[PDB]
Amino acid sequence: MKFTVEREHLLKPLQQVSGLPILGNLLLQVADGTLSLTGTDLEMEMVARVALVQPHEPGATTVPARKFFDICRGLPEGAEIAVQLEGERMLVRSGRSRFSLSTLPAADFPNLDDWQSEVEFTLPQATMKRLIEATQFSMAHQDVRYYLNGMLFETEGEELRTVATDGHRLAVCSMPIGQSLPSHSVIVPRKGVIELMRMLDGGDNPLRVQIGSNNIRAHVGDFIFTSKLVDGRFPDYRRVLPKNPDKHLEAGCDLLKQAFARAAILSNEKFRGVRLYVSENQLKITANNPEQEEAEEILDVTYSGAEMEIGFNVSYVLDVLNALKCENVRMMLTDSVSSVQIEDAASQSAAYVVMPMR
Amino acid sequence: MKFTVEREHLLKPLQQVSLPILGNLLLQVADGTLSLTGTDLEMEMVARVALVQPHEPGATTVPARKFFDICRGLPEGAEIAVQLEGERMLVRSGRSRFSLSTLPAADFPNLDDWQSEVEFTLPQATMKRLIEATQFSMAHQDVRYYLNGMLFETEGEELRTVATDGHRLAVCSMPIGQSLPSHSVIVPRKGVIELMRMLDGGDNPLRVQIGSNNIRAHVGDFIFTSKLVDGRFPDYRRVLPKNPDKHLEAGCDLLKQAFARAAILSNEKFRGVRLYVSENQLKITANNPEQEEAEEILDVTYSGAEMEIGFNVSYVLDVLNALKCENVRMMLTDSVSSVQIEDAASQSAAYVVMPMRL
Amino acid sequence: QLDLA
Ligand SMILES: [Ca+2]
Ligand SMILES: [Ca+2]
Ligand SMILES: [Cl-]
Repeated sequence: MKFTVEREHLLKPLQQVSGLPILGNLLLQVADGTLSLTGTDLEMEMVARVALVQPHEPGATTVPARKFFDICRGLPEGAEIAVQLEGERMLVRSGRSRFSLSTLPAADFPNLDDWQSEVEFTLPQATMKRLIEATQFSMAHQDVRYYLNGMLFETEGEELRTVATDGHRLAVCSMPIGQSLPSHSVIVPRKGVIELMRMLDGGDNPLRVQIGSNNIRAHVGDFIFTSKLVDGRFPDYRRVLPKNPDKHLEAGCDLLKQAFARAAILSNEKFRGVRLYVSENQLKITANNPEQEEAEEILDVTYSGAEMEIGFNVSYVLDVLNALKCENVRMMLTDSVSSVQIEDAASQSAAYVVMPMR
Repeated sequence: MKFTVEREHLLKPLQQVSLPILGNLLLQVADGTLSLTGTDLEMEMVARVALVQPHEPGATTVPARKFFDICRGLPEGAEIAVQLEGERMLVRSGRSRFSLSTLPAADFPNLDDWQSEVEFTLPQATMKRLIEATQFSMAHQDVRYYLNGMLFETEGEELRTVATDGHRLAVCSMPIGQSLPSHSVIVPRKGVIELMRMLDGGDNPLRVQIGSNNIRAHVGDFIFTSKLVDGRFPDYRRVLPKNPDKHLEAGCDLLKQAFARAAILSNEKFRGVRLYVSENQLKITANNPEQEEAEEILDVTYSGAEMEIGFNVSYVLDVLNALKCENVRMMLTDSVSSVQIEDAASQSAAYVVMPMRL
Repeated sequence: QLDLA
């Protein structure tokens, strides 16, 4: 196995694939004028393909991922990196820098089982980025309800939808992708969502997604990501949307966020409770803690509806406001023991639902 | 106690000055001035703020982080009105109101009074240079308690800092334009850090006052005081190699990047790398217990006899990262002697690294 | 905190 490639063509691919001892290695394969790099944890797999425009020789091996990445990253801008297999070592040469890395056999590298694609669609990279970033923060953190630790990906009509929830708060985001899709839902584990997000470079290259009965695959440029799915019965976001909200509040997002952030300082450190008092064109936020300390914020808002008092975990509210990168926010309420819906005043593409504290 | 002050006039003082009362800041309004003090019993920072607006005298203590977080969380330009009320400190700005728990000013610890025995003034940038050049070589939590800090030595017209962890050493010397008595003291590492961050890169002179067991540094509106480490520091002069007659000179960054790549395949615990020096050439090698190997060859300036030497590459990299200059000189003797490293253009900072037999 | 429902 031999190849010689410029550093700039190796870096990004190594980065992408690098994020049983053999699981700490990358599989390198030279075949048909292409270098393939694969990384896996048994649950998911990233593969990059690199065209070889210089002389090269076929073969495969496996080398330490971090060490190989760190060597290439440490080399200077515009370096050429020559690689060849010698005995049980992989030699790397650039300029007058030389390295000999340990290897494990390519035949020992684990392969995910083959599976069949049941649903396929394409979408812009920016649509996937929007879908994930809109909801990722609402996924559970190591909940014993495993399905809550991942992200629901749902197809309905011509829309792709993400849903994330931890049993207390929920995020949902739907985007049109211009293709007739089957009605279908799968749960992607948290590590899969992180990787799916990482492979979005920020360019013209559109995403091709393939879903099987137990797997999902995403193709972007010269990268292929594959993950297992999660089994379990994911919550239905439709249940938890305020059915016919009679109370509507509109306020500046940043103003609201800064007031919640200040009030949070004097909230219970563990329970994070704040109280909202809504009245005509006014919101008051209060917080107090076991040390008897007290915060009060009063803000001008646009509010029609009856006066009411409602409690929330201020962290959940702040998370939503930080996720809403916008000028004005709309909140839709029912009563003090029911969920609140929070949205961008200018877009209905994402919705956030937070259940109150008694 | 009452004062109204602009947010921005409180933030840097609060930043600098940051038993439960050790989590509080002492606030005093007297003679047109707000004073703020924080302490950990070993050291103390006092910050003074001019009070242009109406105010009333008195004193209290308030939780540092909460008060800081509230002030920081208020909008830019905000006027912050403070007053005492019962066992509470009231903070008001705009339509934001906060009631913080206080602890009595009379319970706030004082450092014992002491007499100044040696004093000098120097530019802030000079003290910043002295500390920055050596700080990284102080010990952390070593049983040899006198190494957990920095020697400050006065001799002739120069102030010198020395730091060592018993393995590697840094020394920096600067003229300060005053004739000084011969004296030296050990400043605790936490004190070095706080002194360092008190220096704002400005035109205010720094006045230093040294007592038998204490040190005080004052710059503009800030006064720092600390206990000294009551112990015997090792003599740096004994560590420096004698008349090293083999000077290698090289680009700092090129040398650093060559060591950084080679370090990847060095022993993770002991980090030994070998140097082979020859006419205008350096070769660096590294290997680890898995028998992986790195080699770097680069052009340098060198006309001495050929020789080999080993060094801890982490220590060498710490020095090169601290130097941040264009060219470095490595002053060599032989395989069984230490090396002294300096900026090729200045003898003001020097670093000693012991030899390794690999 | 109430469970989301
Ligand atoms: Ca070699
Ligand atoms: Ca209800
Ligand atoms: Cl939606």
